[PDB]
Amino acid sequence: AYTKISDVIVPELFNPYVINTTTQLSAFFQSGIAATDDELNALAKKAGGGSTLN
Amino acid sequence: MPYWNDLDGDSQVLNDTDDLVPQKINAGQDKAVLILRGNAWSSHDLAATLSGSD
Repeated sequence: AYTKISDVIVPELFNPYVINTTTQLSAFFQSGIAATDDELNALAKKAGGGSTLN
Repeated sequence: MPYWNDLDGDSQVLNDTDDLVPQKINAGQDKAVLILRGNAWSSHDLAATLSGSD
């Protein structure tokens, strides 16, 4: 026969991983919501925890 | 894992007015296994201090 590519055994190959990124762009910013006050901060930091003020 | 198996010919003579014809080589393939094992065992405590050694 031949040297015959049909005989000699063919390897396979690989390369490292690559991170995919799912895309639906999330912005809807900037808008409401924004602009933290000091008051909702008075909700934010302890002490005197929730529930919410008035 | 692959390999190239060795060759066996004979000879011819050579000469005047005679020629030579080539010959071919083959290949073959092997494989193996990966295994995994393990175990674990705990101890106790109060007995460890009351016992005199760990």
